[PDB]
Amino acid sequence: SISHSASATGNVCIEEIDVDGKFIRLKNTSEQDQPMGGWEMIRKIGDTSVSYKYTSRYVLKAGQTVTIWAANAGVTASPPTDLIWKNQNSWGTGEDVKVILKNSQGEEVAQRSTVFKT
Repeated sequence: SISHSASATGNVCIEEIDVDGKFIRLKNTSEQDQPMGGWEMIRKIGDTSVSYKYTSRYVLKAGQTVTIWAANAGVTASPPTDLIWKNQNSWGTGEDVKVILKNSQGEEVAQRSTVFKT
């Protein structure tokens, strides 16, 4: 029914796509701090893809998580754990979603999908 898929080649993975459509959470599962300056997160739903760009000095430290919140989720920025997706509002529920993570060289280093199926 509700099905999950995901993979990563590096230190950072996409941990969760909020079923409620209010956040995407990532985690550094490694023992290495991960510089993410210039990194890009892409959310695709249907024909539409929306980009988030990590700020230049952003670092996801070893074992830590980062939650990227919809601008209307009612959450205040709290770096480094909680960041806000500028001008991007919560995106609903129940439509297939795929998130891809790219490094500064544009290489896909992680991905996660949620698929709903009958």
